[PDB]
Amino acid sequence: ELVLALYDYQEKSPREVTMKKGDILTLLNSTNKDWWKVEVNDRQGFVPAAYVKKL
Repeated sequence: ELVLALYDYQEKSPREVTMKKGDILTLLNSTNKDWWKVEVNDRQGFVPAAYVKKL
């Protein structure tokens, strides 16, 4: 599934990844209500669930 980045988000821990507003990310794991695992091109990691929108 794809999600839209609603905001920029800079990674703040080893398990996180960076995204820019408008990026289309592949959703890898949405089992946590607060942190979703996503693929942003060649990278995978967690971003805040609130900051993305399922398409």
